[PDB]
Amino acid sequence: DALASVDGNNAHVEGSRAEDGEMKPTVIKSNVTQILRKVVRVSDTANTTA
Amino acid sequence: TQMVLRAPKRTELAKDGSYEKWMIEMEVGLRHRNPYASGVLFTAAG
Repeated sequence: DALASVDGNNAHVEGSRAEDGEMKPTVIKSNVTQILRKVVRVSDTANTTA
Repeated sequence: TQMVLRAPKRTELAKDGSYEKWMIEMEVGLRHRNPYASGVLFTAAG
């Protein structure tokens, strides 16, 4: 949202449709996805031995 | 006679703020049936 609600002191008048104004956009947050990898190493020299 | 054209009405305008600007317009014209009917005097010397 990024409300950005800094208030301070606010006391306005009817001074002909104040034009300055202010506006904050919506900020974005984007993560990433990691790739895991676990390898196995086994040889028949020991794969058959009980 | 007075030829009227606008007939002032409830006219509003922009705001651009908290105030409320208003106006009243009117379009009017004079008419005389015959110029040689009435008369006028003009004060001066000589």
